[PDB]
Amino acid sequence: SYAVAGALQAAVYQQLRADAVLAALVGTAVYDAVPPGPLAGTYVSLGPEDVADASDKTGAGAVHDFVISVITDAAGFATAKAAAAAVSDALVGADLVLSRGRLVGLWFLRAKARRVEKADMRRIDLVFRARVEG
Amino acid sequence: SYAVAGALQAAVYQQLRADAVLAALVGTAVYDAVPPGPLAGTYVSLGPEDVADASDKTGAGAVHDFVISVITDAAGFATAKAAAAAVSDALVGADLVLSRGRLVGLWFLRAKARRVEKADMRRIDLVFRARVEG
Amino acid sequence: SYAVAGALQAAVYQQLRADAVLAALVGTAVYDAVPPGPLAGTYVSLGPEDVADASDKTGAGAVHDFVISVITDAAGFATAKAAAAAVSDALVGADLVLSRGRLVGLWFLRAKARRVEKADMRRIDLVFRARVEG
Amino acid sequence: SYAVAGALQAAVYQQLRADAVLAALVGTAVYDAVPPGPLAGTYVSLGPEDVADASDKTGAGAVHDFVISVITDAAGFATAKAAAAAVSDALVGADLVLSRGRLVGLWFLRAKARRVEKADMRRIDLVFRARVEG
Amino acid sequence: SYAVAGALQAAVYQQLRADAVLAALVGTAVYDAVPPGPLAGTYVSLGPEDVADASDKTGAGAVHDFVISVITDAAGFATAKAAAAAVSDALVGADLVLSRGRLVGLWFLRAKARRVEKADMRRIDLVFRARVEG
Amino acid sequence: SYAVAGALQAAVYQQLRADAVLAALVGTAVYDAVPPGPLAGTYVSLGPEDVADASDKTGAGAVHDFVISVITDAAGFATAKAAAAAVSDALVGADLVLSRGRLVGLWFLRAKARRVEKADMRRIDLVFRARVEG
Amino acid sequence: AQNGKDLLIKLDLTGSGQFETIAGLRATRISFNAETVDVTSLESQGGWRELLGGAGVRSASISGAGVFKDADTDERARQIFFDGEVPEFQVIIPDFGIVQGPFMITSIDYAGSHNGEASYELAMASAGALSFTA
Amino acid sequence: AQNGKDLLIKLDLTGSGQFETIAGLRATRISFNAETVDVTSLESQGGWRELLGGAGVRSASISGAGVFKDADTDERARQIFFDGEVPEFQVIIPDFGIVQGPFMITSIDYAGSHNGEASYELAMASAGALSFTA
Amino acid sequence: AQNGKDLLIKLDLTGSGQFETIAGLRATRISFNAETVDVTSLESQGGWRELLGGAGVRSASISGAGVFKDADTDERARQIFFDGEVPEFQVIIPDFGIVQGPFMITSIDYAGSHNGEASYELAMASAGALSFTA
Amino acid sequence: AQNGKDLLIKLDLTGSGQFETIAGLRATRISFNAETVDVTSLESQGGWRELLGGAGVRSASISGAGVFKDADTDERARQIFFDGEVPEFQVIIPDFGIVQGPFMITSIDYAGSHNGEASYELAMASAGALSFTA
Amino acid sequence: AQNGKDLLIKLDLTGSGQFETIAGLRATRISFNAETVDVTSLESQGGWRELLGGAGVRSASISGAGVFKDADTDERARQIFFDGEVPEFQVIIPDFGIVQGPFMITSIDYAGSHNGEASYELAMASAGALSFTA
Amino acid sequence: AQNGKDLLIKLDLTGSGQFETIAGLRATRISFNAETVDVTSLESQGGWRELLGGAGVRSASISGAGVFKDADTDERARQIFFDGEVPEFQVIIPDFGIVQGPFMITSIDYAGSHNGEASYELAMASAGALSFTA
Repeated sequence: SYAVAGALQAAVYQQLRADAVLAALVGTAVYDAVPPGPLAGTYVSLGPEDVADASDKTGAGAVHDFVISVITDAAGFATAKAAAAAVSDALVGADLVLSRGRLVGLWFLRAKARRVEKADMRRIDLVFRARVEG
Repeated sequence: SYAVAGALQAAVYQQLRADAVLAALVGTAVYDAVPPGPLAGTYVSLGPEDVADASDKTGAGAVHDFVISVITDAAGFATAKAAAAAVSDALVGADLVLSRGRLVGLWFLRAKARRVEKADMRRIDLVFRARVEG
Repeated sequence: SYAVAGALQAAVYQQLRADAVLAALVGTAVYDAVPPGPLAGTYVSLGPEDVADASDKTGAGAVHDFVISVITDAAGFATAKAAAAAVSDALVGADLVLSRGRLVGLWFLRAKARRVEKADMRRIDLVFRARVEG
Repeated sequence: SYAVAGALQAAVYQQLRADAVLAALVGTAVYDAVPPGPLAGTYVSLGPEDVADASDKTGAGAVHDFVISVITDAAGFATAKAAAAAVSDALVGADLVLSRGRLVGLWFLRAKARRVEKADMRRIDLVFRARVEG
Repeated sequence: SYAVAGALQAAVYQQLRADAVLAALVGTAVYDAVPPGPLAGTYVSLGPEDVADASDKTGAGAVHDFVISVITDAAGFATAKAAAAAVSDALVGADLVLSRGRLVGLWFLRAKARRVEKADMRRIDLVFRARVEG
Repeated sequence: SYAVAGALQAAVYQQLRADAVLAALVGTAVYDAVPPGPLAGTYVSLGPEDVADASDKTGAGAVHDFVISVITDAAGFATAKAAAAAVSDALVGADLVLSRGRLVGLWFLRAKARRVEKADMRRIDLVFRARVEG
Repeated sequence: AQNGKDLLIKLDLTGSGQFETIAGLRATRISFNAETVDVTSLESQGGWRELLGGAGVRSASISGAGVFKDADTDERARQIFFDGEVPEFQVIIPDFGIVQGPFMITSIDYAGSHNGEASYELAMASAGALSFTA
Repeated sequence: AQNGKDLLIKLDLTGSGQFETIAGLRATRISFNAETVDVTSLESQGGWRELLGGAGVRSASISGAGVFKDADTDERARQIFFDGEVPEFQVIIPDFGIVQGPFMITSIDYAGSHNGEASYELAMASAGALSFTA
Repeated sequence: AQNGKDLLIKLDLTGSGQFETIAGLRATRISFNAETVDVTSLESQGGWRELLGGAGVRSASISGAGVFKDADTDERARQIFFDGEVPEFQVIIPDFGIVQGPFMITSIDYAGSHNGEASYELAMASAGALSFTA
Repeated sequence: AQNGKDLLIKLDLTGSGQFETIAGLRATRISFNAETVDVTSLESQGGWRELLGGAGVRSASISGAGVFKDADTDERARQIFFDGEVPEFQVIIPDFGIVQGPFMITSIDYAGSHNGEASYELAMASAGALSFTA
Repeated sequence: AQNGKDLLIKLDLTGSGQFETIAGLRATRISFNAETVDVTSLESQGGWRELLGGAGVRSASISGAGVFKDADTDERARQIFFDGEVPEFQVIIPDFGIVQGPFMITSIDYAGSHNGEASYELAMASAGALSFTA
Repeated sequence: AQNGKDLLIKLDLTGSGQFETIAGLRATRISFNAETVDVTSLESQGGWRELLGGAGVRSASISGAGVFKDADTDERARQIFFDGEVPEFQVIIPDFGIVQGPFMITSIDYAGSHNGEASYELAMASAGALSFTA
């Protein structure tokens, strides 16, 4: 990663769990590190980033196509699509504040949505682009 | 997904099972979540979407290349091709009504049609493009 | 598939088994569903289609890159190349009649021809393009 | 395949085993069907074709990127490179005669040359392009 | 590799472990060869290069897209993103001195950041481009 | 291969093991066929070619992107990068003499350099382009 | 937004208020222009170019293309070109509405290949006063 | 729709009502044009450009291309160029019909490479009155 | 840096100080120009071209494009073209600020296909004095 | 069809009936042109453009390219350019035959890069009467 | 060689010897030109074109582009365009040195999309005598 | 054939018979031209265009490009442009030989980006009589 992405994940995690919806759909189950226990089963997960270095002569920036996946164990997955509807409106047009550097925009990209393991879990990825500035 | 896709699947599921044909070919076997039992064997399935974010300055939209597969256990698969002939004419030129946002058009795309597991099941995918508006 | 492909396979199956050659090379062994028995061993098979939707404002059409494979258990596979020489001249320049809609042309495309399982079977695929009209 | 490829393999097999060199390097071990016995170990093999349909309004032709592999069990594989030097000069600028249709040129293409199974066999593929006319 | 890359790794290793930060985050655990012991668990690793030969008439140069990965066993991986924030600012705008030849610039490229083995280790790759001159 | 590649490997093998450096780093361990024994462990290997046929009306030539890999069992692999620094300067600007035909230039290309089996061996490939003339 | 299929262009079959869309029409573009007639004096606001607006000649051009479908309306466009007429064409904007202007038929070009559809492009230009019925 | 292979262009062999299609003809385009002769007065409907239509000179151009097949009809196009003639060419539209117009033979260009077919392009232009027999 | 979504162009709805952004607006470009009026004497500094600067006419052009969304502001741009006006347009630069200049509406072109959205491009040119309110 | 390698262009070595093909010649194009001299009266058949044919000036151009192979015939083309001559060039069409026309040597350009071959393009134009010996 | 980041262009903030690089500046090109004023007599060396050199007018143009970063120096380029000035710009070549010439500011164009950064291109042209301080 | 690296262009350092190749020079093209001065009478051989040859003005142009390497010879090309000179340049053809002609230095342009090398292109044109020493 570049210098910003340590604080970019800390900002897009704190923008979640303060959004009013998805505190009523997913609950407290927004985490990178999944805590030990019984695995609630409608969680979201925010880790797999990748950077693209949109830089210049004066300073440097980056383009983060970070992935926020929504997992559900429900029978259908209109549960996950309702949960990622709550993910995406919390992030597009972010106006976040970072700890190191700035971001200028948080857009949306590809969002694959398929059946993952043994046709039982339903995971829907959400790729968001974050053009940041170091 | 974006905000619309929770209601897009709920609209392209309700456009199915009200189409007069495929109530006589597949029956009630139109589902994302396959119900427990003996597995009828000529079902269709509507889950694996993916989004592409066709947006703008003012608002946002999306492009959903959602996949509707038709599975059959029959000997040949002129049964599935007759069933997906009933799928596709029910959706192209949709004039659907959504619960959140609008769709402007429901076109058709690639439709792979091969033999899946152990040369026994015959699955024919149907990729439909849904340009929606949030 | 689109609406035509149910009748496109039924037309390119009926154009086969009325061609005079390949009734003397393959025999009656032209089938999608392989019938139970001892597996004759020089059969052809007509299932794996894929569609591409060449449509318009007024109506709709499609492009079917359907695959007709020729399998042989012979030592060499000049047997299969002589059998697919009988496949291809029966279909290019088709002038077929469909049950639903029209086709305007049946061309030829890629034809991979390799050794499939355990260097024993010899399968030669034949991709044919069928631009149809619904 | 198209109509010509049944006779194209029969012509590029008969151009081999009449070339004076490679009757002294490989011997009689030029075959599609490998005959039963002790597996001599410096053979060549002529089966994996693929066609590309270079056609027109008036008639039809084809482009055959057929693969002629040279296998050796020797320690190094300057044996195979000396054997495929004898393959390639026998075919580029062919002036072959076919049984059905004509070929207009037999060029040369990619020739991968790596170690295949268990770092013991050494196989060097040779892709030759044959533009034919039906 | 070309002639420079023997000294390029020796220079981008010596630029690390003299950077003041990441001597307090990773520690002494900067190595290509992982030393035997208990495997500390927040190490970085500098081996998988690849060269691209940016050369000329007069002399030769190269483009090294060398990969510096950061591994962590922590629960989340804001630990690794804070460690690679310390990697990247130590290298972009390098002003390194080599042992054989010169480098003219050390930029930044792609930086994938995912979960590697058994969803337990968290590895974040960092591809850096080094245009050198032999 | 084309006609030249039998002598191209014999020339780029004989240009090695007469280079003064890499007779002191690798030793006599330059071989296509690895001789039986205890496997020294810092050898190089010269087999996986591929040809591209740069030809013309008058005669024929070829483009050989042959791969020369350097293997080491050392802890780090600054040993292999120092060995391939000795490989590459022996070959770029070759002025070799062939046994059949000419080469006009021996350039350099991609050189991947990663960890191969069980994170123990370290292999660094070197792709060299040899434009030859038959 | 609005659908692209609802944006149509259409003909005069009888010539007096009879409108049918043309054919396979894969793409449409009503395209407006203005000739930007300059009036800049010796003093103008600090050196900016000043324009007049309404004195400029303004026009429109229609560029349609699609597959050759022989309809009552495709042959009508032929008779406009050979017997030069300026009929009341009509381009409907999904939600704006009918334009209803006299266009000439400047360029028609039917095209066809040995492996694809029969296509046509169709260029126009304005010939009189347009309208807008909203 | 109509097939692209049925859209042909053809010659005068004897010069008096004898029509044969040319050769390998991979692409055809009969292409019409009109010179859009402007008549806009000082007052015209609010500033729109007004056109006259039938006073403009109108034409047609044929652009054919394909493989060089020496026929009785390919050599005929050579004799038109060297001895400048305007024979009655003929472009047939699958369902429209015969055009039957005198064209000149403005550009002929035979092309060939060291690895591919012998090809030719063939440009024309109008020389008289066209027709339409429907 | 600044966001690309905050760089907008906007209309005069009422015509007197009422500004709304247009529509689906995927791309904007305010683009400035200067006519570089040359004054080079017989002696000029050793042969370099000398320029005057402020005597040149200067301008601006706006090129907007996006999806066809019928708003109160999309229909307003139609009424400027048919009834030729020069209203006070406004292009806001994220951090520079409002430009507030009279532009004409030189080219508007609505476009649509059988499988995609309804789009429009929108070209402009300057018509008077611009401003900069910072 | 005919081979592309048999379509050659060739020089005058001695200047008097001595013909050798040039060099590495990857591409050839003899390309003919006619100046389409218009004669359209006040009445012409309904408004179609009428052409005369034989009054137009007609020409030919040769565009050859390939690898720089120093032959007796590559240096001959240099001496035509520096000492401006119009020798009897000759372009052979695989089955048409010898053209045998005087061309000038309008553009020769030798090119070379740091990693590839030495190449040349070679443009010509007509200078007199061509022929056709069939 | 030299780094591309060290090749900068820079402004006059105060106007009197105060130089700051502009902004996000992804690409620079100082680009020189000469008008090649021809003097060829009736006799000239065998027909070669003769040129004079120093009589030609010579110039330079700067084309800069990058991301829109509002600095003290980005707004300075706006004030040069609206109030037409020719300040002493400065392009530094990594090892050549300062150019220090008066340029005008011919084209500035700020651009932005709904999903990306805010960018600008920036074209210039010469206006006086350049220099070279080495 | 001949190597592309041996095809060089080179300068006059001292101005009197001192030749050094320039720099990083990735591409060269000596490119010749002739002005094809037409003399076609009222009768000419059946209508073919006749040309004269030696009366046409002929020239040469050199287009070099590569990486910015500050040498004694890269700064020499700067001093030719600012102080307009026509020195004796020299382009060596691998096996043809030295050209040795006076060229001017029409276009030099140094370019650089935030992530890549420092590059330059370098265009020339003829200024006198060339030579050929073979």
